[PDB]
This record gives sequence, C-alpha cells and structure tokens, in this order.
Amino acid sequence: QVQLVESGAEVKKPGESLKISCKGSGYTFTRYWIGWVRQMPGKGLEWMGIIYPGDSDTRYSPSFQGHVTISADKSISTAYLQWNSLKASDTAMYYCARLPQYCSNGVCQRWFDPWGQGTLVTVSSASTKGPSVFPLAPSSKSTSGGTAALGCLVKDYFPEPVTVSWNSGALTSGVHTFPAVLQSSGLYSLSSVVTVPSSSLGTQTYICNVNHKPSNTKVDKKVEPKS
Amino acid sequence: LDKYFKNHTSPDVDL
Amino acid sequence: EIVLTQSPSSVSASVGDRVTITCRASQGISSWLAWYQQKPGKAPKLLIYAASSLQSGVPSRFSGSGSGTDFTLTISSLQPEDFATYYCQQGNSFPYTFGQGTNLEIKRTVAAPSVFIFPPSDEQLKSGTASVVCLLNNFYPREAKVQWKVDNALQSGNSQESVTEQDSKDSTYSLSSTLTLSKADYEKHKVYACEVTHQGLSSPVTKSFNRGE
Repeated sequence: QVQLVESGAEVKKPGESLKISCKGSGYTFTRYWIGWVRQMPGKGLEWMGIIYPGDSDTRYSPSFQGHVTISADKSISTAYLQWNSLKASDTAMYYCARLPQYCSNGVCQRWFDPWGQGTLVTVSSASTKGPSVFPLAPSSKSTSGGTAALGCLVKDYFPEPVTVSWNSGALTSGVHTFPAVLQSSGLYSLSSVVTVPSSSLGTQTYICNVNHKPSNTKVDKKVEPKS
Repeated sequence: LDKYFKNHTSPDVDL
Repeated sequence: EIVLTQSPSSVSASVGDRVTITCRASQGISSWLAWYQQKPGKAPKLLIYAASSLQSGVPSRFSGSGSGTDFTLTISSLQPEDFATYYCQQGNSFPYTFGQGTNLEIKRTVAAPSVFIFPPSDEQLKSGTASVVCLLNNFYPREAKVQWKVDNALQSGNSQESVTEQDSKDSTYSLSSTLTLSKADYEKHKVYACEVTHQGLSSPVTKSFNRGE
C-alpha cells in the first residue's frame, strides 16, 4: 500500500559526500510532507528535517541546519538526504518517513506515518570486507528432545549490516539471528541458528542466505547434518 | 492541489 | 525546543497486566502527541496520533489519552509481542521532538536453556581458524553464565557471546558463545566443553565433544 523504500546500507570514508534516497509509492508523493529522522545510540530519535515535494520547501531542525541537505525529485517520487563531507560520528541508522497532517486555518500539526526500513550509514576509514560463511551442522551434539539445532556462522566482515534469511525467507519459525559481536580485529561476526525436527534432517534442506550489501557479497550456504 | 495540501489536512486523515 | 519526558524509562510486566506510560511536555502541545512502537532492528510504527486516535490495524488494547502537557499510553492487557521501545512525539511546534523512549519487557516464568554445541566446520579449518559455538536456546531470565573448557582447563580471553532481544512469542532469550582458536591450537587438544549455569538448571550443564570423533 503506502510504502517508503530506502537502501538498507551505505558505507563511505570520512570527508566523502553521500546522498541517500527514499522512494514513495501507493500515494500522491507531492501532497505530503516527508522527512528524515536519526536513530540515536541505545534509544532515542532525532528529527532532522522535512520537505514538501510539491514545491521543495524545506524546514530543518536547528541541530541539523547547515550539516545536511534534504531535497526531492517529484518526477520519480523520491526524497533525498545528503552530506557534503561525512564524519565517522555521522554513522547511524537514518529513517525517512511521511508526515500526514491535520490543519485548521493554515496551521498544521504533523506525525510520522509510515516509515521506511532505515538506511544504516557507516562512515569509517577501515576497509570494507565481505564475510566468510560457515555451516553449524546439526549432529548428535546439537540434538535433544526431538529437536535439532543448526546454523550459519558469518565471520570477519565490516561494516554492519549482514542480513540472514533461511530457505529464501520460507523458514522463520525458531530462527535466532544473533546481534553481531566486535572482534579484536575490528571485524564483526554473527551467528544465525534455527531449531527444527531431528526426525526430518534426512528429507529437508536448510540453506542460509547471507547478504552483505557494503561488499556486494551474497552467499547461499547449504547446512547438512554432520557425517 | 499541491498548494492546497501543503497547508490543509492530508487526504488520508480523519480525526 | 519542547522537551518530552517519558515515565517510566523501563517497565517490566506480566502477560495480561495493564501497562501505562506517561509523556510530560515542557510546554502545552494541545492534543498533538503521537505514540510509536519500535522493535529492535526495525523502523518505528505509529500506534496513536492526535493523543487518542488509534491507527488502523493496531489492536484495541492500545489507547492514548491526555491533552496540554500530560499524556498517557495504555496497553490494557499486555501480550508477548508488545516487547518494544515506545516513543511519544509532539507535532505542534518546530523542531518536532520525541521522548527519550520507554523500554517495555515481559516478565514470565523461569525457562531453562536447551544447550547445543558445534565443532568447527572442515571449511573453516582449511582457512587456519577454529570456531566452536555453544548455543543456549530459549531461556528466562536473561542472566546466564557460559564457561569454556578445553581438556578440562577453564578458558579465558578467547571467546565472545551475544544475547538475542526478548522473543516476541515466548518472551525468552537465547545466547550464542563462540570460542575461537588457531587450527594449530585446536588440533593440540581433545575435549571441548561448554558449561552452562542458569536459574532454570539444578546444577550446571556441560555439553562437550572430542575433536577425535
């Protein structure tokens, strides 16, 4: 229905410029204010600004005025957030969101609905690195009570994020994709596990689908019982 | 209408 | 700017309990307060707009009230899927501001972890490194202790762990711990063991394997 689609991840070096995008569909893009919000560490959200795509009128938070530029191309129903010169501390999840409004006599009150999925922007001097993906094979040591655990270990990547699905999204019950840890090297690792019937290990196929957009890495790893 | 909806209640808003 | 302060900052409650979160604004914002739910790793979702209007498709256990400077979000009968961070937001005055967020967690009965262990894959060994993984599945409460033992010697300094967010269906946690060694070191020892201590367990559970077999 109403949807805002942004990229899930962008990685740049300090001093580089960046423009991220948010494409609206399922509504008349020119008729709604649309804006950007920054995710704060742990908890918290900071509104950055809004634009009216009908005429490109903008309003910024005082915290973000002059640090970013918001723009829009109504031809392709797309809004943008841009930095001229990135800092490492600009790293964050950024959301675009539509702002429905209620007005009387030209005075408007606004909220955010709906929100895009969020774009994780990482600014770092460190090298981008694709993950190695290893099977966590089900075995006599990961089977108990009729349940088998199996998984994938996604090791030595930078930066976040990695996405993991199982069987191209058909397998979701019992999946735990863990928060990544930061290794001593400054690389990330994570594991994704699933619990399934021990009885059908012989007949079912389990494939973890790992995507690391920053390195354009896609791995499909078939996880077979230990033999 | 681009101009109208800039400062009137949005099309999907009720209450 | 208008500062929004949510109270409390964290709440823990049982399935079926009434939960109430308040938002106090530094100045009057009339009725122009919205409430959002945000799950870990996901975008916020609108629950309530204009103080008391329920978003379409949002369960009726959610309700908002208030005007001026004192607003309340109420969940009448808490469900496991309500685990989230909740935010209020004023849209009356520039700049638009959000509250600091309230974390809502579910209290439930104790659940012991199911413990599983995974040797390194042959594929990883080819690359010169050996990661052994210990999984603690679906336990409550979150506090758990994992110790690694290699040939019965307690390890320090060579593992990392992480815990999941609370599960949206059963309100449990899971934990993954990885022991990482060089292939050379891995090949010099036989018995690899994960030892798990948790409230749900009478005595510590050890899961182990021999590299030999």
